[PDB]
Amino acid sequence: AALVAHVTSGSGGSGGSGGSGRDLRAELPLTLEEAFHGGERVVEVAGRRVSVRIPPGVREGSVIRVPGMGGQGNPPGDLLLVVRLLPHPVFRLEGQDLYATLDVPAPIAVVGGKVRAMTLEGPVEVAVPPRTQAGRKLRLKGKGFPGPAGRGDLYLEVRIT
Repeated sequence: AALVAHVTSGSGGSGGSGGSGRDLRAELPLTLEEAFHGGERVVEVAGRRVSVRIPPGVREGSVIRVPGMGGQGNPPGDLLLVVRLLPHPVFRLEGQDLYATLDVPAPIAVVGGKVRAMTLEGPVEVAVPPRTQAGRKLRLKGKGFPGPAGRGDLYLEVRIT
């Protein structure tokens, strides 16, 4: 597989009511960007190659249920993919909302210029408040993850350096 390592036992989050057949369990190193993207990636479980589309809005230790993929038959069994985000973090998904650190120079902070902040969809350009403060969260709405309230928003933790 691409990101999926292989089948394991006691993968993570042992308390998910499912199976109803054969439980397939597997862990995979996931990129932060792929936690956002949630597209079709190849899984290799017991020599079975399928294209699995895990849902956007996934995190470190997040257990993903894909029905029909575990128990191959009429009683649908699922595959619990416990993803393992890279030792590189930047974006904290809290439910539907984001927190990512924004380090701006003091010249831009005081004039209230614009800084390109890296996000999991690409580049966003945040216009910092004129004479902004370090420790603030710059709310870029419609730049969060999916959820109950539609799409969330990004809180940029300003560092006037």
